[PDB]
Amino acid sequence: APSRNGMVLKPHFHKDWQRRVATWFNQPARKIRRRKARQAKARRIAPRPASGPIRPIVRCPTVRYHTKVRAGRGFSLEELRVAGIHKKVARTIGISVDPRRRNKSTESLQANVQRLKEYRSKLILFPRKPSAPKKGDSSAEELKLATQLTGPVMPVRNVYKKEKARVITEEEKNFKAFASLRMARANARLFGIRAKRAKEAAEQDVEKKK
Amino acid sequence: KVPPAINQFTQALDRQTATQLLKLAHKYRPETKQEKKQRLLARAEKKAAGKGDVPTKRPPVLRAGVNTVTTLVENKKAQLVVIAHDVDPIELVVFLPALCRKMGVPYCIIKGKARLGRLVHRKTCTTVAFTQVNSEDKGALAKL
Amino acid sequence: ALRYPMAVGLNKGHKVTKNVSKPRHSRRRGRLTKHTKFVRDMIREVCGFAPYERRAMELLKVSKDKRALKFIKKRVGTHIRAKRKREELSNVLAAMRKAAAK
Amino acid sequence: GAYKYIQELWRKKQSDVMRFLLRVRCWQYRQLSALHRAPRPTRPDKARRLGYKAKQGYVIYRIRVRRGGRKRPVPKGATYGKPVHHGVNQLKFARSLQSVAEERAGRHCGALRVLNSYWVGEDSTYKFFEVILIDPFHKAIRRNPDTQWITKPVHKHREMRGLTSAGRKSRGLGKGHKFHHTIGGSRRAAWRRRNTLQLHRYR
RNA sequence: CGCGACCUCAGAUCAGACGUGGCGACCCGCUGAAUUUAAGCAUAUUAGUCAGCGGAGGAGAAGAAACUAACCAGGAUUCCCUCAGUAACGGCGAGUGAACAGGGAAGAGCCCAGCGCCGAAUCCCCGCCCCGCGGCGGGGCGCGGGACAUGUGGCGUACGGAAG
RNA sequence: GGCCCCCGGCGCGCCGGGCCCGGGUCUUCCCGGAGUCGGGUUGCUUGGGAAUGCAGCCCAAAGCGGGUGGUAAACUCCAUCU
Ligand SMILES: [Mg+2]
Ligand SMILES: [Mg+2]
Ligand SMILES: [Mg+2]
Ligand SMILES: [Mg+2]
Ligand SMILES: [Mg+2]
Ligand SMILES: [Mg+2]
Ligand SMILES: [Mg+2]
Ligand SMILES: [Mg+2]
Ligand SMILES: [Mg+2]
Ligand SMILES: [Mg+2]
Ligand SMILES: [Mg+2]
Ligand SMILES: [Mg+2]
Ligand SMILES: [Mg+2]
Ligand SMILES: [Mg+2]
Repeated sequence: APSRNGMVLKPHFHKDWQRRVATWFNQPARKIRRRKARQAKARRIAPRPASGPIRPIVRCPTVRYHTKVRAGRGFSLEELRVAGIHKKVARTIGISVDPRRRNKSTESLQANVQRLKEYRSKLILFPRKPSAPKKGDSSAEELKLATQLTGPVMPVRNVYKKEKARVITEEEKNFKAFASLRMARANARLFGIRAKRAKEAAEQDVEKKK
Repeated sequence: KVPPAINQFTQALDRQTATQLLKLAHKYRPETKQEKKQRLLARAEKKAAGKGDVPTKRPPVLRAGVNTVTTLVENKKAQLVVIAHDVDPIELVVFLPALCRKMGVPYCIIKGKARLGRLVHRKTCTTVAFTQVNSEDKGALAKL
Repeated sequence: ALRYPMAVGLNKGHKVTKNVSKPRHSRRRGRLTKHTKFVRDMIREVCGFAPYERRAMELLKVSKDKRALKFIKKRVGTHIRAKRKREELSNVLAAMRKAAAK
Repeated sequence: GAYKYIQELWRKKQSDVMRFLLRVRCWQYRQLSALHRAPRPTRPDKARRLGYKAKQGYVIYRIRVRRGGRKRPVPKGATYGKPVHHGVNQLKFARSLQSVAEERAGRHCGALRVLNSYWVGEDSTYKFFEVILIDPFHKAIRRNPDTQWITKPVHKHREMRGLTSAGRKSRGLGKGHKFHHTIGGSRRAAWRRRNTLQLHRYR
């Protein structure tokens, strides 16, 4: 029964909830098991980066997040094609590929090829047979320069282009920001109906004289 | 009422014509496993000493199988197509008379898929196709 | 300035240079090839037409095109699919008309 | 290229040639037993499209199932309860008849593995399906990679766990907004996740 | 008026294999209530839950888009946090109720059929010899059987592929 | 910390055999899963609301096609997947 002022509450406890209760007493144990697996995996791929393949620079989809940029699943085939990397060799040298990702614009395309060229320059390649160095690398830059990399490879970072203060011109002062937004909304709203009314008026115009 | 696409396989070759056709077709049977081994060993012996590659004019042979024959008909490479009359799943060959007529290659229907199988050393063959033929049998093939 | 990029309007959106490229090969799906067209024409003259397709051709022969479309849409199910089917059935009627003319 | 023609031919089930063949075959299958081994696939193109290969270890079983809905099996139609559950007729089984035919083939041949099945004909009272089975212990199957997966213990009785193509269609699986019921692998997997109270150590 | 080929069937204590039954906490496929709440009660709720049937494994299921989106776009599955007790459903009453984006754990991709080309290139079984035994394989031989053109294998699969 | 016994996976030289050409450019060709999709109706299911999914029955495809684009429908453009 309600009692004086209060919030109308709707608990979702009508469905025998006590049979399905997930306690978290194994959370500290789960963290230990995950840490041990991470350390074992890092030891297994001894000089390769512990986090794994390099990931591409990727902008977040919706209008809430498109100002941010993050790491994607893998590099697109268009990026690899212009970076000059075979799509089947890339996964061998630690480059994640995403065959189903497209490149709508060129800026995101060129942003990711500089990422691939930077990674390819920083990559130390070991020969398959250490006694027979065919085309991988010199022994000098892999004797001591080889070191397992901790953290994401070339972590994706949001950058801001700082603008220096400038003198406001008269054109900027006379710009009507609210009026432009109100008119732009109206123009998009009435664009279809304005064309139809012009079309109907054109039909009456081409036969008005008879 | 049997539709003509299925009823057409009741019109088979007469016994006399089917005898001349199979007697000619006996001259172009695919080589067996044993005589392929003998031919391959001879090529190995000849390549060792001393002729070399020696293609030696891969002879004309009877092409068999509905998928093989269909492509030959579509490419107008078959000179004569022989279709068995008793293919039990009768969908493998119902298009072949119409396809052969469209592509201009002469086709006949013969009694027995088992007789076609003996041509190719197997139990059963839907169709066999005549590609190019030896010169001494060009007169015989033309009459057929 | 005179005009600025806007989040609203007919030309809304952040301005990027569009990367033009060949379409993906999956987008090619559904295109009719010369060989597949040849096969389907072979099967059509081997098989014939479905009984509802023959009935719709009788309606098109007497030029009851609206009734033909009502019948096809009732059979096939949708307006878009019926319009495509009616054009094809009209095409085969016109094809056999000019075949019988000569 | 004959398989292309047979495929287009079977897409014309209402033609005179296909109507004749389907009627005669449906009569012949009606004369046989409900479960019956076929010497060869009736539709070789459809069989190999579904995974069948003409080699030792692949067998074909023709199954006949009864058509229609699922009558509630209660005595005298009395489903004692609220009127929303009074339904006896016009009820429908959750799994398709093709899935039922696969289950019946697999149960009889418990030593084989159901691969797929396809439609070969139907009557007013019967539907006929041909089920592809694999003998997992034949050496042709067992010595071949790309076929060794069916030989694993986890792949036994796929048709009874809804893992074949026909049985999968009733589970509501898929990607996107139409298939939110089965996020997590199944309806039960989604329901357990959505109905479990996560009581963290630090709340 | 018999003898053969094939097809479709049958028998065998035929040679060699395989399935059955148990457990069932977790998992998969079905079937599936009513108590209860609604201060009555019939839709609703309980609940796709209990009970019932089948099937597995050390995990299972899912899974590499006939996806999300509408952005300057993301990019298989599964799990956690959040979205969110929200959009929505509901005698719009009682009640019920997700998803996308975002941040993480983990991260891995592939194969056929089909279209084609390659002298069926392919596979199983049985005898003989040698190397081995430890889960029965390797090599060679057999004018040794069988499967298979009603289609085996190699190339190749939507990220295109093949041939010059 | 020591000693003893057993078992398993890591590099080198050798062993028995397999193991067969990769990329770029141009040209010429080739490209797809049907009683299935989809539609009507019925029953169940879903938050899915002029119908989310599943199933029975009837109808029953196409190939510049098909599916999706959370309000039924016609026309039109676009996006996205196959
Ligand atoms: Mg009730
Ligand atoms: Mg025995
Ligand atoms: Mg059991
Ligand atoms: Mg009450
Ligand atoms: Mg009370
Ligand atoms: Mg239970
Ligand atoms: Mg699994
Ligand atoms: Mg799976
Ligand atoms: Mg794919
Ligand atoms: Mg809140
Ligand atoms: Mg509920
Ligand atoms: Mg991580
Ligand atoms: Mg092949
Ligand atoms: Mg709308």
